[PDB]
Amino acid sequence: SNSWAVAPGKTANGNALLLQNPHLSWTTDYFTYYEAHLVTPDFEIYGATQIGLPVIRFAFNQRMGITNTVNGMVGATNYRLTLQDGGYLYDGQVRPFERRQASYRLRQADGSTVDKPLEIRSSVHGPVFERADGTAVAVRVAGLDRPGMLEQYFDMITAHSFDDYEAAMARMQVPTFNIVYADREGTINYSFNGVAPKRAEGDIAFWQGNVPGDSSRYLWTETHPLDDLPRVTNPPGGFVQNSNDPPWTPTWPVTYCPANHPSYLAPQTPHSLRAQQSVRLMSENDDLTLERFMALQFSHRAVMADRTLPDLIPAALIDPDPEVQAAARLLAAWDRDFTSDSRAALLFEEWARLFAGQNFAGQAAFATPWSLDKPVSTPYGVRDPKAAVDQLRTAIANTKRKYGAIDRPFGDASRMILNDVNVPGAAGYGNLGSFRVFTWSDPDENGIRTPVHGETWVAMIEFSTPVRAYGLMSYGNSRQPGTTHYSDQIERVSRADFRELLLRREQVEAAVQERTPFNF
Amino acid sequence: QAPIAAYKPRSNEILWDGYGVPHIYGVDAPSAFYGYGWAQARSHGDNILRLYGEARGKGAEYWGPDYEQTTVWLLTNGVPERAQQWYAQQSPDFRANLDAFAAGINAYAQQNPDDISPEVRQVLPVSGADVVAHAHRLMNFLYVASPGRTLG
Ligand SMILES: CC(=O)OCC1=C(C(=O)O)N2C(=O)[C@@H](NC(=O)CCCC(=O)O)[C@H]2SC1
Repeated sequence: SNSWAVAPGKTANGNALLLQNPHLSWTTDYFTYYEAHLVTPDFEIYGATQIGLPVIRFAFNQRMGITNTVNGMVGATNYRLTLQDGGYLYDGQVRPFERRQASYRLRQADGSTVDKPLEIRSSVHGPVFERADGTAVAVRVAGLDRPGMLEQYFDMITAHSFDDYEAAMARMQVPTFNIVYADREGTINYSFNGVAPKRAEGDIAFWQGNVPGDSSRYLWTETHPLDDLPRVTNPPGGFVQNSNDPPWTPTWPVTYCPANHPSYLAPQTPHSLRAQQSVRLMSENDDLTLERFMALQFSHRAVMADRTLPDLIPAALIDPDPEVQAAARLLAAWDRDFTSDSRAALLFEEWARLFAGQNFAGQAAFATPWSLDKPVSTPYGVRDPKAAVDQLRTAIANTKRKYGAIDRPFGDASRMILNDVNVPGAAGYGNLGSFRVFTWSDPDENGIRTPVHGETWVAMIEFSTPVRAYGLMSYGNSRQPGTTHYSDQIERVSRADFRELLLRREQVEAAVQERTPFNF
Repeated sequence: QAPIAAYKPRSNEILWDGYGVPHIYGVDAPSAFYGYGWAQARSHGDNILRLYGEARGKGAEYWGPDYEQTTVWLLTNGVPERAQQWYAQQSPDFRANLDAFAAGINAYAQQNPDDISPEVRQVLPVSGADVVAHAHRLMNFLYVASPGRTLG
């Protein structure tokens, strides 16, 4: 997921700019985004939200707008219990479990329902589960007493001022997510939001693993106030951003650093290449227009190449295998951009899979390790060119095996297919540096692959008066069997031909294709 | 200087555009949530009802074995019951909105039974609590505390 907010001073016209760019599975039902527009005499809200939710999580209007990305807030703890004498050892004593016998119905193949027993055991920590390996684990989830999640979002997005907005967020009712803001007044903000338990010891890594469940030492009971969490407002840099990367580079120059917050809030791992492209695309550009802003969103740079090809290519050329040499020349001639016509792209990915692991996040193969001091230009180079070439030797086999040649056009193997619409693909894996994302699936018997995760709801808004906005939903606004609105946008996505979002009554009336009156 | 004059809707209606994007207009808050509920039912009704169904902790009851794991996960963490609590703890204003949303979903299914997959018809009718439950499941037991990290 990506997110950008631009201060008026960084723009040409002086109105704030906002990017909504959440990344989620294209098939998982509860992850499907829906686009809508609500209007009453007292408020207005345009935007996308997960199906089933009565509020718009990614919203905007004539006054303000927000967006969301994943920050992973560790709002829960998995304690390892020490079973003993029918109970569990705690603070030196064998304490008993809270046992509740419940039940539920299981539908049978013939349609009838069988009744099934279900015992619910609890420790002072919380519900207890048993893993396949036999380990007894108790899970303690924070914020179980925050019934106002939906209303917080509702007040947040209908806020008349940044102050009211912050007042809403302060209720600490939304358990997670990074949230970005921008309004017609000119204020932009970034927020590492969520409900985090107060702890006196242990880094985030410690709390993400099995914490000892035999001592009141690790039994937290309180949570942090909004003021204890990393936040940025109207920074000197003129913008804020987050691409699922740790909150240590929300803007450039930064306004704080890891040492200013407890070590259990966020990780301190190397920022992804896509996240690096994020900071670069914003800080390196000034006097932005909405048009230019959208253009930057389409970036599909193979940053991983820029970091490794200079060291790989030469070494691969001295290898006796003439095919390895040809592969080296193919890669070296590539403009390092994931375009439909790239004959080198596929081969490059296959190499990266081996050089940096299947998720492309591996670091052990770079010559220069990542550093928070050079956040957008590290890691760099190949540590073992010799080994790296063997990996390339293998990639050549893997590429031919998967696509039928080492030089097959990216957009010939990468397609976006919905219903009967089949169009060429572009952009790709975010971890290789592509800002616009399309996590291509494995290829079928014929080397054809499609997006499994990636771009979904994409909008860019300029808070002018009246506001101007464009957007697109990769998988349409409906998934009901037989709808004409499932694959009728994918064609425009393939060309980055965005729809102008309609908020004004006149506009809406001009494009209406169906009126549905109703009474409540 | 000042935001353009807000529109004052003088009647309830959804104006759909060429891409299936609903523009809900309500004379008041509850009306708008009802329209929203109706719109979402029209566009994703099947999956919404299925998800709401699981949120009640009845996935295994309604659709069998392939939903039993989730059922157990949500029951042991008492999500469906906490959902009833959270629903009751809502403010009177917002609870009215939530109720309207569920009513909208119900209304659409009532006027268009043919657009509802047989298998999820048993979920109807839905309630504000169902809306709350699903949200609670999504936020706390999918995003924050996933069954994966607790089980392996
Ligand atoms: C296992 C567990 O607890 O993780 C669950 C989980 C998954 C996952 O891997 O299932 N994620 C995705 O697919 C990513 N979502 C985003 O980047 C969008 C964030 C913003 C939004 O969704 O509005 C993260 S969000 C949480």
